[PDB]
Amino acid sequence: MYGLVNKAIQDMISKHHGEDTWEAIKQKAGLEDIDFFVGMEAYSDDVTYHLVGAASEVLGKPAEELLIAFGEYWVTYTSEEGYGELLASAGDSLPEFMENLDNLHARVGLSFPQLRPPAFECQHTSSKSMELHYQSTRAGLAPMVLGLLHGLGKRFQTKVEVTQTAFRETGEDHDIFSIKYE
Amino acid sequence: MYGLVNKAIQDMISKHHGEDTWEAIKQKAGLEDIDFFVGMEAYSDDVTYHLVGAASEVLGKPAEELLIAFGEYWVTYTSEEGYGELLASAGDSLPEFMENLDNLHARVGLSFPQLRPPAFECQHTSSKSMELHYQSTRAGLAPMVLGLLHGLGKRFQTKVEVTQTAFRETGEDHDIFSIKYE
Ligand code: HEM
Ligand code: HEM
Repeated sequence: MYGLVNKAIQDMISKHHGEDTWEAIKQKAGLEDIDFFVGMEAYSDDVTYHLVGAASEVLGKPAEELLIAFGEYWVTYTSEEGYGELLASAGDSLPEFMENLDNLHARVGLSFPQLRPPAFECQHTSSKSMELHYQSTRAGLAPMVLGLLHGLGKRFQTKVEVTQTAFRETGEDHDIFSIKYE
Repeated sequence: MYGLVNKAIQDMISKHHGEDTWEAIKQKAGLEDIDFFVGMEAYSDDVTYHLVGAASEVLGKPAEELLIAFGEYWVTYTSEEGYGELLASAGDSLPEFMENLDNLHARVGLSFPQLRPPAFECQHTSSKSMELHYQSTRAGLAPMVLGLLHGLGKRFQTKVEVTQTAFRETGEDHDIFSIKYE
């Protein structure tokens, strides 16, 4: 993935758990010789997976838990590190934002040519609920999607309840989320 | 399962969709010949499963979402229908409630002698997170647990973020959930 993602991981853990802890994760992940991640360069997905693993072993939290936290963190990070205008343009409510999400990533992909973005489709089942379908080239990011949804809930001062109802990991076609909102 | 569970399914579907909707579901489950469920009497699990599957078909929604909504409904149902004191005694917080859940189900077991309760163990990864291990004699109730946890979220005015990280339905030992909370 693009170094932006790894910068953001680094950023979250350094603020929440300090630099000594990050140094350890950096060491344990096998990236002692990398001074900094370059935001607009594309790294192997391995680098992100080894960071999450090393972070899980250092922090003693399951990877999937850190994915939830990093999903939420990513909504604040992107607003503050040069994509706040783009975020705001994607909508004024949780449901409008999710409808616009493929569009946002298309806009991102102009400037990030090696982007493998996620594919999102919304089924609106009421004015307070929807089914969100998530398709990806990558596995195991469903917990991150859950965190992102809660961050968008906080962003739009909106109560939100998310439950994953279909699991690629369990042999369904693709990840599906049932979402309820104010 | 004990009749209380099927009473609550009936009570949920009746309250949100009307008795004709329920009467349709009742019929297609093969349970035309049951006037009412006896709460403190044990039934075959078959009954609940047919009720879920019939209710899925009649309402036009996946069985998972019905288990999720029912899981939430149960926390409200138990408070009203004779187990509010017991609910209250089991805790002042979400993480405390889950630690007391096996003891709650043992207390229930005094009065319901053929209870096959769930087993829940908490591994607290921080003051705001846990790994919840759910063990059961039955398959397929994982979605209901998400619902239950959302009900407990509302009971205690607590924001809850849940992904399931391991699946009893596959070669893994039992269902695990990663949870973050206020
Ligand atoms: C300004 C806002 C955003 C920017 C600039 C952005 C950019 C990106 C970038 C660069 C990646 C890495 C893809 C790669 O390296 O191939 C990515 C991945 C992802 N983004 Fe965003 N994103 C934004 C907002 C969102 C939001 C709000 C969500 C909410 C669900 C979202 C969901 C994802 C997901 C799920 C992935 C993982 C890709 C996959 O499944 O394969 N993004 N995004
Ligand atoms: C407060 C009062 C409660 C009562 C009286 C109660 C009682 C019961 C009863 C009677 C059953 C059916 C088991 C059988 O028929 O063999 C059951 C099952 C179950 N209860 Fe509760 N319960 C309560 C609260 C909770 C809560 C708060 C949760 C939250 C997670 C929970 C989780 C479950 C689960 C998962 C099952 C399914 C059993 C299985 O996995 O095999 N219960 N409970």
